[PDB]
Order: sequence, then C-alpha cells, then structure tokens
Amino acid sequence: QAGIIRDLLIWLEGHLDQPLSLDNVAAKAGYSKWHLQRMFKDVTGHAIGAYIRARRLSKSAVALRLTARPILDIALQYRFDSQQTFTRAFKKQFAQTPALYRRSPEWSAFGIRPPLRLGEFTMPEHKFVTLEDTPLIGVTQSYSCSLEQISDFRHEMRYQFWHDFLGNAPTIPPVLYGLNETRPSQDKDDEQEVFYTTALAQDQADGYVLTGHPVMLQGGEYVMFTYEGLGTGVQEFILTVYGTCMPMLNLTRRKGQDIERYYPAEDDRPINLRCELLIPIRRKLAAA
Amino acid sequence: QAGIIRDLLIWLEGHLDQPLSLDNVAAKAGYSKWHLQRMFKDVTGHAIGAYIRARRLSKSAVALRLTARPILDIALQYRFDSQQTFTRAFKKQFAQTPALYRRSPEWSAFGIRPPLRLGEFTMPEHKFVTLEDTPLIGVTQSYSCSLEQISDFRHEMRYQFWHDFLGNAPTIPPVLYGLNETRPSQDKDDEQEVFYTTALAQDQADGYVLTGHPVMLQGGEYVMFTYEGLGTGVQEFILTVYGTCMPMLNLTRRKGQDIERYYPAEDDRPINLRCELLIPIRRKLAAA
DNA sequence: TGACAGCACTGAATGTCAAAG
DNA sequence: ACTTTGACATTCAGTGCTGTC
Repeated sequence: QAGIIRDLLIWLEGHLDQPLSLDNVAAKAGYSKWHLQRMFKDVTGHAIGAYIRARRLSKSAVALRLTARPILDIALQYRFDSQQTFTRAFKKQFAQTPALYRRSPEWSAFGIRPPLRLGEFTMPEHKFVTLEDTPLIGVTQSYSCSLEQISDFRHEMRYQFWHDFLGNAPTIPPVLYGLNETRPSQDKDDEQEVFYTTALAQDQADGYVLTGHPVMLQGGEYVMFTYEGLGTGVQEFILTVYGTCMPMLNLTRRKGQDIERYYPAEDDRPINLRCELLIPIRRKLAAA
Repeated sequence: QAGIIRDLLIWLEGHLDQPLSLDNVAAKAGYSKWHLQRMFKDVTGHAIGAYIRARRLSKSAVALRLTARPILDIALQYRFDSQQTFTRAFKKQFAQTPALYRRSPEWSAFGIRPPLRLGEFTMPEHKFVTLEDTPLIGVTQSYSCSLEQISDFRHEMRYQFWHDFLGNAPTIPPVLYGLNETRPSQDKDDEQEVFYTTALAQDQADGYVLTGHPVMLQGGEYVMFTYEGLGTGVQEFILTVYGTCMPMLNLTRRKGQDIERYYPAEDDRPINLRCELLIPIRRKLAAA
C-alpha cells in the first residue's frame, strides 16, 4: 500500500546523507528486496534505485551552489564511491561536470529530482517582486559548512551582529538582512567561496555598526518565498526552496545575492518567526 | 485428484521436446495456473515449473552423451532461448558445463531428474554380468540424430546389414549385435561423433561371407537390461534405461561401448522382438 | 484472490588482464 | 613506461513469472 512507501520516503529523504543504502539495505523496511521494488514502482511510478541515486545527486547540485566544500567532501558524504563515480553519474543527470555546474553564473533545475510527496504538500508561499537598489550597512564573513548546517551558521552570524547592534542603538530597525553570495575561485575552478553579509538599512544602523561597511543590496527581479513558523523550521524552509520550489517553477537564478529578511523586533516556548527568502531570478519568455 | 496429474505427467513427458509450456500454457489442461500448481504440488510434491525445467536439462544431458548434435541444437530443441540460457541452467543442475559433460569419459546420474512415477512403474529387469573379449565381424558408421530418433536410425542400420547379410547366408545367426560408441572430436571439444556397429559372432555353423572388419566386443562388467515387446517400444526402453534405471541404481558408466543384442532369427501384426542392452559399468565399493 | 519470498533474463556500470598505439 | 581499447568475469538494479502460505 501507499502508507508503507509514505513512511519509507520520510526515512530515505532524511538519510540519503550518512547512512548507506542499496536495494538490500533499503530492505530494512521489512520486506523482500523484490516485492519492495514492485511496490515502490506501483505507488510512486518510479524505480526505487534510480530515485535514491537522483535524490543524492540533487542534494549534490544544491551543495555545490550553496556551500564552499570541495567536490570530494560532498560526494563522499552522499555515499558515492569516489570523485570519478560521482562525476560520471552527475554528467548523466545534469549534462555537465560538477565543476562547471558550480562555476556557472546562472542556475536552473534542469536535472533536479525533487523529493517525492505522496499526498498533501503545501508549497511555501511565493510572489514575484522587483527590488530597487537599497543602501545597507553590514559585516560580511566567508564561511564553510555542510548543506545541513547552513541555517545554524547563519543564525550565529546574525545573532552576533544583532546583539552587538542593540547594545549601542537607541532605535530598533524593522528588518535584518542576511545576504548570501558566491565567488568562483580563480585557481582551479572546482572551488568557490561563500559569504554571508549581515546588514541593516543605512538609515537604521546609522553609525552603530562596529566594523560595519557600505553594502549595496542589488536591485532587480526576484522570487520571494515566505516562511512563518518555529525558528527551528527554517533549515527545512531553505532546502525545500532550493530543493523543490525553484525546480517546480522552472526558474533560472541570475548571478547575484540571496536575500533573507528577518524581522526580529517581532519575535517562553520556542519562538515563532517570519522571514522571507528572495532569490535573484530571470523569468523565461513563454512562446506563442 | 491424483488421476488428473497422472494424465498430465504423461503429456508432459511426451512434449518437453518441441511444444513450449509454462504455468500458463500448462494451465491449458483445464484449471487455472494458481490452482493447478497447488494440485500438482500437494500431490507429486514438486513445483511444476521447476519439474518441467529439470526434465529438460535431464534430456539435455542424455542427448549430450548419446547424440552427435551441436550444443546449440540440443539447447533449442528443448525450448531454450539461447545457448547461454541453456548453459547457466545446465551448470545449475549438473555442476559441470555441457561441453565438459560430453567430453567426460565416465558418466553418472548426478543431476538427472527422472520422470515422476504416480501409478505403477514396472522398472526394466537388470542383471550385472561380466563379458569376455570377443571377436566379431561387422560394419560401422558415423550417424547423427536426436535423442528421439536413435532407435529408428539404429534400426535402419541393422536392417541394411541384416537383410544384405541374409541374401548369401545358408544359416541364421542366433544373435545380432549393435554397439554404440562415442569419440571426442579434436577441434572444438564441444562436439563428438557417434558410431554404430552392426556385427556378428562366430557361431557353430562353419562359415559366412560378410563385408566389414574384425570388431572387438570389449570385455568387462556390465549391467544388462532385457526387453520384450513391440519394436516400437525399443525407444521407450532405451530412454527409461538411461533416464531412470541408471539413475536409480546410482551406477557409473565407464568408457567403453554400449551393446545391444537382438534375436531376430525369431520374429502379420507388429511382431514381438527381444533384446538386451548392456552398459559398461563400474560398481562402487561400499564402505565398512 | 491476495500479500509476499525468491528466482530467471536483461542490461547498465565497473573491474581485470592484455594485445595494441 | 603509459594511457587506450576490447574480450570477458562479476555485480546489482529492474521487471516478470514461479511458488509458498
């Protein structure tokens, strides 16, 4: 039945990561290696083996754009044999090498295999907006972490800036910005840097940001996803935005910065918070 | 009822040959696949799919030893897709490759799966005998046919010899000999020639004028099976001797020649003939 | 008839020894 | 020496048919 694959998928997704698993290991679901395959193929219309391989290579496309980790660390984490096995496989799915997949100014979901929803999926709310150059003031640091740690690392960088700011400020700014940017390495182009900028509107922060500098929030077209929930749901919010909404919208991310907007001045059970993820986009022209 | 499978087994055994059949074609005897099986199973105590499979490789084995046809033929005639199909399976049941199986000097019923006997199977009469070398004058030729055609081909060979021989003979020989012998090829040892020798022994009637050369009837130990009945049953006889008697007695055939003995001097409804088949054997020594 | 274990043939991927370039 | 290339053994995914309960 579908209630079996329903729970199986919740497991896989959360374990493509560390734990190893092939049709045999996946049998640790209670059934025989074969009945399972036919069952999985009935309920989802997909062959279990080729899906797992595609979810892993999908996480891999995201980890290559969002993190600074070296191509090997990323492949090893997702149970791949070696860089070579990884590469070959990767080329088949995205018709390109991981190195060129990362260096690429633009990004599309051409070969992304989003996770599978077996029934009720509520896609984060989204809207298309145009932003105008917004003068900001902030601190920007290069960071390195796994796809699974992004939310935590960013929360730490934001925490420092914010509490340091409120220590010397008579007024509370309405918004806290978190700008993510990627920079291709000029040596071997398999490497790239990732920076996070915690900033405030120039009007707001005024001369209260210790070690702050001028930052120009770039204007242009963006898609804006909104999130409202426990701060602990933020990690899941970002990955589904990159792992399932961008692809589903068949959109192209332009070179630029990702913009997270927080409204801290609005958050003793875990606190509920709201924030918006803004992705720099290039919409396609529909053909008559 | 046990009578239902009784009739099918007979049909099976006489069609493992050309006609194809599986749990679907086999269900073309009335009941549906699922039910038929449980019947054929709760009775015989064997899976009709595995059975039909085992009977074929069994006949594959016999043909590989008694005929000169190329492996691919044997494999096909018994409804097998390719030679590899046949080969894998053959190894499954016999633990040897067909090629080596044929080449082998000695032979045993290791993997031969004899046809099940529901009703009352009257196994042929046997006796272990020891023969002395004997000179015979005869004729021999390399023949080549299928398992189901042996008795006929041989019969025609004795006929020429016999009637050609009688034309000049003042007295009738009391015994006509038929010696089957195999000879490994020298190129691809997946092939082999088969020779039949029709010959006569010195009797108490002075002379004879026969074409041919001196042939040695090799001495040694043999198992003798005797048959009485229509010359049309001779084919059945040979097969049940090779396909079920050799196996049950768990006997081993030594390199050498098979020996048929006919008493045609005593044979207008289909007349009843009498003959003995002698196979070269080497009995096992038991263990204290 | 149905839920489910296990085998058989195909095929893509990877690994191996080696004549070939 | 050193990577390229093809016959061939081994592996495991994938879809189907056999087979027990």
